[PDB]
Amino acid sequence: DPVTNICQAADKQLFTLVEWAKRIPHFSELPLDDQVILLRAGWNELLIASFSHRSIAVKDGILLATGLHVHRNSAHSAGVGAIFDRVLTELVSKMRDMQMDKTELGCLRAIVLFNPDSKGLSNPAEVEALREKVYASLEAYCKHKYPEQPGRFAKLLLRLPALRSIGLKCLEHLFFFKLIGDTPIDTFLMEMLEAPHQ
Amino acid sequence: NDPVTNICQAADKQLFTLVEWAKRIPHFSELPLDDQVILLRAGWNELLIASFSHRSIAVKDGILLATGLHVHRNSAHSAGVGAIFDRVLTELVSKMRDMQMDKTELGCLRAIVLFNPDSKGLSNPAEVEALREKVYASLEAYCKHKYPEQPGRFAKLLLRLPALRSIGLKCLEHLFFFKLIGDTPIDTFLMEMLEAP
Amino acid sequence: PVTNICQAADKQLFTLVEWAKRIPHFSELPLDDQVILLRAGWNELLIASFSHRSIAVKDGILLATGLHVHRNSAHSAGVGAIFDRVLTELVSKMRDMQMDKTELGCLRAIVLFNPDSKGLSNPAEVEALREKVYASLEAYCKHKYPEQPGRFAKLLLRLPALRSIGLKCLEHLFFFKLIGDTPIDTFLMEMLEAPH
Amino acid sequence: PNDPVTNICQAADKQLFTLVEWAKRIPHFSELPLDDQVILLRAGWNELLIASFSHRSIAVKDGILLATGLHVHRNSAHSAGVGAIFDRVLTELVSKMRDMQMDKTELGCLRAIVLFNPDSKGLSNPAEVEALREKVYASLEAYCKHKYPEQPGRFAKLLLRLPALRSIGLKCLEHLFFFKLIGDTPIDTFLMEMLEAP
Ligand SMILES: Cc1cc2c(cc1-n1nnc3cc(C(=O)O)ccc31)C(C)(C)CCC2(C)C
Ligand SMILES: Cc1cc2c(cc1-n1nnc3cc(C(=O)O)ccc31)C(C)(C)CCC2(C)C
Ligand SMILES: Cc1cc2c(cc1-n1nnc3cc(C(=O)O)ccc31)C(C)(C)CCC2(C)C
Ligand SMILES: Cc1cc2c(cc1-n1nnc3cc(C(=O)O)ccc31)C(C)(C)CCC2(C)C
Ligand SMILES: Cc1cc2c(cc1-n1nnc3cc(C(=O)O)ccc31)C(C)(C)CCC2(C)C
Ligand SMILES: Cc1cc2c(cc1-n1nnc3cc(C(=O)O)ccc31)C(C)(C)CCC2(C)C
Ligand SMILES: [Br-]
Ligand SMILES: [Br-]
Ligand SMILES: [Br-]
Ligand SMILES: [Br-]
Ligand SMILES: [Br-]
Ligand SMILES: [Br-]
Ligand SMILES: [Br-]
Ligand SMILES: [Br-]
Ligand SMILES: [Br-]
Ligand SMILES: [Br-]
Ligand SMILES: [Br-]
Repeated sequence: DPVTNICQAADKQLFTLVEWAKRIPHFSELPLDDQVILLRAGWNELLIASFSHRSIAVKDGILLATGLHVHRNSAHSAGVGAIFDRVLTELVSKMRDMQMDKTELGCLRAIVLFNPDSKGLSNPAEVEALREKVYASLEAYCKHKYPEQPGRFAKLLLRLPALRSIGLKCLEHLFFFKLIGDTPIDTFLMEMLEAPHQ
Repeated sequence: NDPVTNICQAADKQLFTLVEWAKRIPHFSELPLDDQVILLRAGWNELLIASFSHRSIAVKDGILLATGLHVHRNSAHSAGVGAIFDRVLTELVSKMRDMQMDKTELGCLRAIVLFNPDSKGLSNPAEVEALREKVYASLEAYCKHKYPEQPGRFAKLLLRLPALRSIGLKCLEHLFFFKLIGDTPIDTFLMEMLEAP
Repeated sequence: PVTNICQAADKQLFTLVEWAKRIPHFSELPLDDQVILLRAGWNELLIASFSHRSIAVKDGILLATGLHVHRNSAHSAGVGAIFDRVLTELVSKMRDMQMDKTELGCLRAIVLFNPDSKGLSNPAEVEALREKVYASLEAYCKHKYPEQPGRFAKLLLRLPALRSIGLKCLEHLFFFKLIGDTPIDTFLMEMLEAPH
Repeated sequence: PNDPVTNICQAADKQLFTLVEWAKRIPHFSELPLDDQVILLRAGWNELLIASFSHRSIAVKDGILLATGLHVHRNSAHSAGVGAIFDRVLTELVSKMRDMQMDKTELGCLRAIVLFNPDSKGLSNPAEVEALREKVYASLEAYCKHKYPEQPGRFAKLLLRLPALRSIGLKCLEHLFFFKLIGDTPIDTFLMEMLEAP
């Protein structure tokens, strides 16, 4: 059953995301409730950023961690072609064109994680300071590794608004729900209907 | 501990419980199997909402799940879904309680919802529509017989369906179930892992 | 034609209020409650109105201004999904059962008398007026269409469709987009070519 | 007068025109193809206006200062059913602007960056728009380093308000922010006078 295969894969991603967050310096020093808030507030953009960057090698598609390629045809057939194109044009291709490396990706995800605008944070200023610490490092990295590109640091930060809106649209249009195709849903129900009864 | 899979398994039960209920509805299984699937997908959200709303008549300021779990208004607002929780209580639960909607009337309303001829992709909508017509014909007869002093009770039942429609949409829109049934197992899982090395 | 559109909306708002006032017992309600009901319902009320007006029309919607809007424009404007929901769930259903204007008026009166509206000082009063209305609608259906005992319910069971379609219309900016890109682009181009 | 909808349309007409005149005074903007100028304005007018009254509202407390001089307090917003976004505007934009003392030169640059959005759909030459954006934030960085050298991270802090502006912009359109704030009273007044009439 593809459904349980999907569900445990999500459990796996949640696991890997938390472990990644704990490896981020000073994150675990935050109040436990604040750590949960940041994860819940960011795990959508964080995952989108991840598979977008992973999909630089792929053409007209998205590369999942499970190795599964999702082409734009499936997306448009699933009724989410607009956002899929938004992901490809505003994130994937932009990452490809500027050759965003994994260090830069990690910093951007760290910045996203340290979102001081998240509601219910007991100490936003503490979170803000950690974000400041991160992009200070990112600028240093960009300056030394790409000195012929003085504007690279800003270009990285200016992908974040796109990630913000795309993240919202993805939830709005049930992006992940619909990228299973609802064949797994139909199959799931058909199995239920054909089961023994009374 | 595996929160997402636990959550999917819990949804698995409710869907199945709903499937068994649907097959016990007369003439439903006589429909094309594809159309049966279509109706369930189109209706499962409102069908479940109608169920726990009526089940929550005994409860105050809260919702009673089939799993026996009592959910309070505090938790809902704290989970960020307090607006819908209130509309569920005001537009469905309290209205059901006030008019003393019985189990037979609830079953018919859910049968009407199930037999939705507006569902997309139905091979024979007229067939589904005919089954709906047969259902609310019965419901009217029941209401006039058991509550003759209330001539307008039949319509009052039908006029809860628009509320159920909108509330159903908002519930999906604001991830109602995910935030209600799924918050605690996930938060527990995260907190355990965060306190670990 | 932006000002044409704005003035047309002003006209519709006017006609809707006047229609509401001619509805019995409506004006006897508290004034703040009358406002609440209008705001809560004016979307579904208008949708019901042009849907029924569009029965004569094929694959399209007939506006009060006489403007015909085809299915092509809607899908090109990116709102073809709802447009089809309007046509299939409302317009064609109204056509098939030959819903007359008396039945339409009652349904809109029921919508207007929505006791679920937020902030109502006396919901029970509003609910009572709704009860008065559909009691009358049943009597009308029984006498004019006695060979159709289920017609009354069939009318009421269009209201959930109207409810969802009303919501979808708002979130997808249905009215905004049915003017198209052109009136807005024209509007801005005029601004840009103006002196500086 | 009467006709509340037309009054409301006229007011929006005025604001957009003010925005068009501002855009034309931005260097190299008018040199773009006219169709591209329209696209950028449609794509950006919402965030551009939000950025404007947010910064204008630095002087006021628990409220928003409109160009017409009208003060809108938080409770009217909550009473109008748009209190959630109003708080997001005050917290994520207004107070942040006030705290860091964002000047009008920095505000103008940020709006110029927003205006020069290369992610806008249908642009005939996105690279041309992107180049103009690059020119702008290059200038903004120079300005920040010159005027606020004791604040090395000020440039990034400015850019990192743009994701907030992006999401707040979307929510504002989604919840009919302007309509419920600007249009509630003139419409309610009109209805009220009609209802008390014969
Ligand atoms: C797609 C997806 C979304 C989420 C989650 C997980 C996923 N999943 N599920 N399977 C995935 C697989 C990939 C992948 O292969 O790249 C990315 C995300 C995935 C968690 C469980 C972290 C909750 C947060 C949301 C709902 C955003
Ligand atoms: C709500 C939801 C459920 C699931 C999934 C995803 C979601 N989604 N989808 N968007 C979401 C957004 C959030 C959120 O940001 O809070 C939480 C869950 C979300 C995946 C894709 C992980 C499959 C597993 C199930 C079906 C449980
Ligand atoms: C029924 C149900 C559906 C879903 C979800 C959960 C449910 N579940 N799961 N357990 C439930 C228990 C009840 C109940 O006790 O009433 C209702 C719905 C329930 C999640 C949270 C997984 C999101 C995915 C969908 C929306 C399919
Ligand atoms: C489309 C439309 C919507 C609304 C309004 C008005 C309209 N308009 N505007 N022109 C219309 C024309 C028709 C029509 O021809 O049927 C219906 C509605 C119309 C008012 C002014 C009542 C405010 C309430 C909302 C925004 C729902
Ligand atoms: C927000 C809005 C504005 C306008 C119009 C419609 C709206 N919309 N669109 N959806 C709305 C929904 C509501 C509402 O339900 O409150 C109010 C106004 C709405 C029409 C179509 C009447 C043209 C006139 C202007 C452009 C002022
Ligand atoms: C700018 C603006 C836009 C709109 C509307 C209103 C405005 N207006 N109108 N006057 C405004 C005044 C300000 C302001 O003081 O900053 C901002 C936006 C304003 C309505 C209410 C007509 C909804 C339709 C759209 C969204 C086009
Ligand atoms: Br999109
Ligand atoms: Br950029
Ligand atoms: Br966007
Ligand atoms: Br709600
Ligand atoms: Br009612
Ligand atoms: Br739709
Ligand atoms: Br029906
Ligand atoms: Br301006
Ligand atoms: Br919000
Ligand atoms: Br400015
Ligand atoms: Br920040």
